[PDB]
Amino acid sequence: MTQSPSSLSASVGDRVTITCRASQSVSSAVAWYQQKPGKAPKLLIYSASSLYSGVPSRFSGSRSGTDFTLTISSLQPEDFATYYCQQSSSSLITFGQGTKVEIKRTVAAPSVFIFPPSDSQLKSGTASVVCLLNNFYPREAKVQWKVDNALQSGNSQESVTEQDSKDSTYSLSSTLTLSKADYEKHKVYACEVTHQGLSSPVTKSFNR
Amino acid sequence: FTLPPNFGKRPTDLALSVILVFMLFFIMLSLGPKGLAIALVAQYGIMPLTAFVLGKVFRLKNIEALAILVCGCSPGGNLSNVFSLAMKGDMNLSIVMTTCSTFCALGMMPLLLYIYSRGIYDGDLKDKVPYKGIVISLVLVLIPCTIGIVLKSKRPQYMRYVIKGGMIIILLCSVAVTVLSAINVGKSIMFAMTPLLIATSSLMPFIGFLLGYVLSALFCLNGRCRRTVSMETGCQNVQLCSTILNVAFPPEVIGPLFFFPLLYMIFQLGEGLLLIAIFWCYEKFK
Amino acid sequence: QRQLVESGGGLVQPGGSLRLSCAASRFTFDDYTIGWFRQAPGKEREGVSYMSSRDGSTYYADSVKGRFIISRDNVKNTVYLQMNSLEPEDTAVYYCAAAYRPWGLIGGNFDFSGAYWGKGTPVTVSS
Amino acid sequence: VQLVESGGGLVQPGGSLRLSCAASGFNFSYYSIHWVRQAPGKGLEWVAYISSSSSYTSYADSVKGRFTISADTSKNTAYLQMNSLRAEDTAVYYCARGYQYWQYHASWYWNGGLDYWGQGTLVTVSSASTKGPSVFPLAPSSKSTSGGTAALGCLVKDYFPEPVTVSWNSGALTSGVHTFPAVLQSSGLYSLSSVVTVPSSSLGTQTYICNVNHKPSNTKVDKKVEPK
Ligand code: NA
Ligand code: NA
Repeated sequence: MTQSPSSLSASVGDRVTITCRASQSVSSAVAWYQQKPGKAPKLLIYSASSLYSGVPSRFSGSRSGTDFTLTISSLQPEDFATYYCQQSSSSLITFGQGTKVEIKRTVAAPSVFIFPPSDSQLKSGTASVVCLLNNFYPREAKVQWKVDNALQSGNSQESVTEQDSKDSTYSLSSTLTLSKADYEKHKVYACEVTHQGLSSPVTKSFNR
Repeated sequence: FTLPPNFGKRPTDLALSVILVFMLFFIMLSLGPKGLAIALVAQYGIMPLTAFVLGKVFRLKNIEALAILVCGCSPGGNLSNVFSLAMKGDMNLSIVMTTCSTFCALGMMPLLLYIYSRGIYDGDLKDKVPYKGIVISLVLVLIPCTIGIVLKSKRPQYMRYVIKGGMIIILLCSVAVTVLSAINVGKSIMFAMTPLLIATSSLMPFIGFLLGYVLSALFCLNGRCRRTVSMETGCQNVQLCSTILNVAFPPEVIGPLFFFPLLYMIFQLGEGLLLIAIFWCYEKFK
Repeated sequence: QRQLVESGGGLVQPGGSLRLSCAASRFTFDDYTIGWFRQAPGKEREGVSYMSSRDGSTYYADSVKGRFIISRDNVKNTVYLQMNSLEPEDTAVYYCAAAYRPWGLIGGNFDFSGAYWGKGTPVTVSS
Repeated sequence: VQLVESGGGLVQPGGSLRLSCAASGFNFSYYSIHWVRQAPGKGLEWVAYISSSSSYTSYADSVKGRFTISADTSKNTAYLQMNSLRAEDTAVYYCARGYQYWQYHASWYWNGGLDYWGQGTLVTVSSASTKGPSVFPLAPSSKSTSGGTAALGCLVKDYFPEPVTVSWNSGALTSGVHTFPAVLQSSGLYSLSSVVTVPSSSLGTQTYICNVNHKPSNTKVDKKVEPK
C-alpha cells in the first residue's frame, strides 16, 4: 500500500479525499483507521464502504478503479489525525504508510538563529553547534551546514515539532556534532537553509 | 410429545441424577482362564454387536440406536450371580466373571462405542458420544467395586449385614427412581417404550442368552461353565447404563431415552426366570 | 466448520436481495434445529432466524421480521435464508448453527448449546 | 469489550520478553487477537495473530522465526514471546481484535478490520545503561537581531531513558516555549533541546533558569543562560 498523499493541507469546513492503492492483485476492500498523535488507532470504515458503529456519517469510503478512497465531507477540527489502510493478504494483513491531515496556513518567512557552543561544553570534549528555525510554514524545508565553504553531511540531526494549536506553525532545529580537535581546526561555521517563503537563501555564521 | 421446559436442569431433575449415582454405588458394592476369558469374548463381542444389528434391522432412529448400543456395551450385572446359582451353574465363578468384565469395561466400553458409533452417524458423528463423561463414570464406579472386594476380605463378619443393608436400600430406591423420573419426564415416556423399543428390549436379552450358550458349547465347555457363561452374557448392568445415559449425555439429546435400561432390566429378569423354570422343569421331568 | 458450509454471501446494493445456504457435510437436517446468526464489527453475534425442522417452529428477530425468510430443502441437505430488502446496517458475517435435538425444542425455547458452527459467509450491503 | 496489554519494558538486544494481552467482555473463542507494533515516528506494522490455538497462527516477514504467539483460552489471554530482539524492535505494541476466521472471510468485498485496540506497552531495545542528563547553555550572540526579537535556548544531551521534561523559570513563562522531540543518538543515548523567544533591552534584566528533571535518574541539575 502506497497512499498517494502523505501530508495534505486542509482547513476546517472543507472536504478531503485520501486514496490508498492496492499494489497487488490481492485487493481486499481496504479498511480505514484513524490515529491521533500518541493514541491507539480507531476503526473508521470496514469493507471499504461500511461505516463502523459510532463513526459519524461524515466519513465515507469509495472505490474508484483499483484505488480505494476515503472522503471526509465537512472536515471538523477533530479530524486532523493520521489515516491508514489495511489489506488482508493471503495469510497476513498490511497497513498503509499513513496520510497526515494538518491545518492550512499562509506561507510565513522563516527566522534563522545560531548559538555558539558553550564554554562549559568545551571542557567536556564534544563541541556541538546548532542553528534553529522558528515559526516557519510550510513544513517542507532544506537545511545545510557549510564550514569554510565546504559541504558536510552525516553529522547533522534535526527534530521537527508538532503543529502549534494557536497559529498552526512548525519549528525546526538542526544540530551539528564534532570532536574537540576537528572543531578547533575551522574558523567560520555557517548554517544554510532554503525555504519556500524565502526569495533567496539566507545564511547565519559566527566567528570562532 | 414434547419435553418439559428446562428439562434436565430443575432441582427435581438434578435430584434424580443423584439418586441414580447413590444407587449404583451399592449395586456395584454388593458384587463382592479359558472359561473366564471366553465370557469376555461372548460379552464384548456378541452383546454390542447384537445391539448394533437389532437397531439396523428394526430401522430405529439414530438416537434410539445409540442408546440401544450404549445399553449393549455396558458390562455384566449382578443378576447373573443369582441366576447361575438358580440354574446349577457356579456362583463363585460367575462373581469373578462379572468383576473381571466390570474392570475390563473401563477400557473396552469406550473402545466399542467409538467403533460402533460410525455405523450410526456418518458425517454428524462429532460430539455425539461423551467419551470423557463416560470414562469418568466408568473409573469412578470402579471404586465401590474395589472397596466391596477389600471389605469382605478385611472384615467378613460385617459383610453379612452390609449386603442386606444394600439389598434393602436398592429396593426402595428403585421405586423412588422409577416414580421420580416418570414424574420428571411427564408424558414423554411413550417415546422410550415404543413397540420397536419394547421389541429390542425383549429380543436382546434372549439373543444374548442363546448366543452365549451356543459359543460356550462351541468352545467345548462343561455343563456348569456353559450355563453360567450364557447368563453372564445375557445379563447386563442396567443401572450403570442408565446412570451413564442420564449423567454423561446431555438431557436435550437423550431426553427420555435413559428409561430404556429399566425396560431392559424387567425383560432380562423375566426371561431369566422363565429360563430357570424351563431348565428346572426339564431336569425334574427328565 | 467442517460439518456446516455457508455460501451465497456477496456484495449487494441497498434494496436488493440474496439467499445463503447451510449445506451439511454428510447428514440430514432432520433431528436438528438450524439457526442463522450474524456478527458485525463492533457488535456481538446475534441470531436472525431459527428453525425447529421437526414441527416447523420459526424464530425471527425483530430487526429482520418480514424481510428474512428461512427455509429447508429436504432433497439437498441445505437450509436457505432468503434476505429481502437489505439495508446498509445489514452488513455482517452470517454464520449457521445446528444443534442435535432429536426430541425438538425443550418445551418452547430455541437452544443452541453444543451446536455445530460454520465458518460464516460475509455479506456486504452497500452502494 | 476491553483489551489490556502488559509486559513491555527495557531489554538488551538479544533478550526475551513476553507480552500478554488480557481480554475481557467478549467470548474469547469467537474472535482473534492481533499484535500491531508502531515504531517511534513511523506508521503501523502488523506482527502476528492467533485465534484460539496454534492451527490459526501467522507472522509477518520481519518477525518470522523469532517471535512466537500463544493463547490461553482459560483466562482469555494471548502471549507474544519475542526472542532475540534486535535494535529495530523498539516500538509500541498494540493489541487488537478481529474475526476468528479473517483469512477465510477475506475477499474483494469484505474486510472486517481490527475491531477493538489496546493501549500499547512501549518496549525498547538498547544496549545502554541509564544516566543523568547533561545540560549545556546556548548563549545568544551580541549581534543576534539586537533591538528586536531574540532567541534563547538550552540543550540536553546524553540521557537515558527517553522520558524527561524541561521547565522555563519554574514553569512561569510560556511566551513561545518549544520542546523538540527526543532524537536517538548513534551512541545509544538521547538528546533534547528547549528554546524560547525573548524581547530586547537586556532580555528583561532577568536571569532565565532551566528546570530539567529526569525521573528515572532523579536528576534536577540546572544551568543558567545569559548572553555572552
Ligand atoms: Na456373574
Ligand atoms: Na452381559
